Amino acid sequence: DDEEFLRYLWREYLHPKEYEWVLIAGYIIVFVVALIGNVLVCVAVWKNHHMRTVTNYFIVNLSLADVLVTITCLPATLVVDITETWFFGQSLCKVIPYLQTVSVSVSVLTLSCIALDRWYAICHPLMFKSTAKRARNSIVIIWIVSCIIMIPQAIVMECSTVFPGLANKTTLFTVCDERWGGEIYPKMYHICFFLVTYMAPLCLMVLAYLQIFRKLWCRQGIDCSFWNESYLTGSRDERKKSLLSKFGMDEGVTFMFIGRFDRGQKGVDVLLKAIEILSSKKEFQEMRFIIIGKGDPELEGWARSLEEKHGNVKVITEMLSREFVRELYGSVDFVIIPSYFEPFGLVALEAMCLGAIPIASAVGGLRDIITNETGILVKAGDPGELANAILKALELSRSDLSKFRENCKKRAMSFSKQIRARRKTARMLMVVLLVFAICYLPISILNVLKRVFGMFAHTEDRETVYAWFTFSHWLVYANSAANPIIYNFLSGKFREEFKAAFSCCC
Ligand SMILES: CCN(Cc1cccnc1)C(=O)CN(c1ccc(OC)nc1)S(=O)(=O)c1ccccc1C
Repeated sequence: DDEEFLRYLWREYLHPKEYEWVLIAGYIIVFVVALIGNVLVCVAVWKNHHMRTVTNYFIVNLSLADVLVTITCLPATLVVDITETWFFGQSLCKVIPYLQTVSVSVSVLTLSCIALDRWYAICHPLMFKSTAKRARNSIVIIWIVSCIIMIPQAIVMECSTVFPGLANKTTLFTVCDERWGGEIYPKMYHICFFLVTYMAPLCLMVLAYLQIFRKLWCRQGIDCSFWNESYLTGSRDERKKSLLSKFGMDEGVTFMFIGRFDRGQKGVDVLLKAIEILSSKKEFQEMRFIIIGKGDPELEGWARSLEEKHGNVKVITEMLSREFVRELYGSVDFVIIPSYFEPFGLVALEAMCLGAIPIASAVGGLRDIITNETGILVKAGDPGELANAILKALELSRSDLSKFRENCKKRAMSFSKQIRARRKTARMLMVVLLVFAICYLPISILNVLKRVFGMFAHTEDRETVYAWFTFSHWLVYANSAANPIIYNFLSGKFREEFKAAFSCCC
């Protein structure tokens, strides 16, 4: 009667759309999934101390922004897309678009700081001393910048009431939309809006992740299935004696260098000078040197001269197969890596996997790999320091070295594990970036085409354009539901925490 009469009146007022059933269904699904998932992300990182990383701090910030828009903006957007009218008054006409755009800005700047942190950690040779307070300062900056830059958005939003009807106005409708005082202002503002919220951060993040991919996959990594001691037969003593026998050398503490002969990069000049220095001491007779490489013909001549002079020095300018090099690593006592510059100690990791104790310059990746219990670090470029470290290694070799070789093997495996873990994380972040870029493409392009280029002004098919806009709105909100699913599929820690959450209630 009376209650049915009022429902009837709004039905006569509001004209329904044929696709609103799937829109409502999709919004309800995205609402529940985004809410539950992002809440679980937050509680997973907050209640479990193993989740405390800078990346996960940024991920929590992203989930918070997403929860904000899911609770305060998604219902309003659904209602407006269904009814094409603003029922919530003037203040909410300001506030809700402000919250929405602020959350977009927070999201894109959070992804940007994620990309930047990974780039500094991976592509930059240095590392930040601060991790947690760095993330906190970044997050506060992100929110402050986001809230400030979207102030114009809130300023231009206005309620406007339109009175349809020929002569006497019996009905009206209020819309919430941007109010501009000219044709140039919306074009300029929405060009800037597209640049700041979508295009420029996307380009920067794509460049950063290209550099990160190139570093993590093409410039790093060691084939652990090949560089493995399981392929070696017999004990290390037997292999060393067989090696020295085949090389026409007496038994002794065996040092190996492998690399290009150059001046200022791989450091064979430092090694040859250190060998000349050691040649005057009696300990030199207890030592054997295997110098493998090619390059500078003057350094090749110097090395051959040392070989012709000393029976405990052998130089190999021939190209050796990887199986032979693996035999070398698994039988020599020490590998000498006197690089001036060494961004990735690949030789060091390959040698340590096979139990060879590295003696390396403290430069770059060698510093990252080698510790005081897994090798000997020397000042780069100093032949006297290198000779002293070689004498130190001889004195060490007078006793059992097996614990040092085991520490080298464990450290190399652990480093390879870190490399793989960083690869998995970078991959998850790249998927997140790709899904963000897809989810926000339609609305970004449609906003430019409407505001900057003025399309859809006099369109014959306005129903199609309105469907495209409602779809782009929903796709934006579905991004918030998609992120936790991504974390569950591409992160074993998030997956375990989600399983624990869903099991504590079942
Ligand atoms: C200028 C902002 N914009 C363009 C845009 C480009 C890229 C990312 N988000 C929005 C709009 O289309 C408008 N904005 C919007 C609309 C729907 C929606 O669904 C996710 N998200 C944002 S809005 O200004 O916040 C707005 C305006 C009027 C009523 C409600 C809302 C939320």
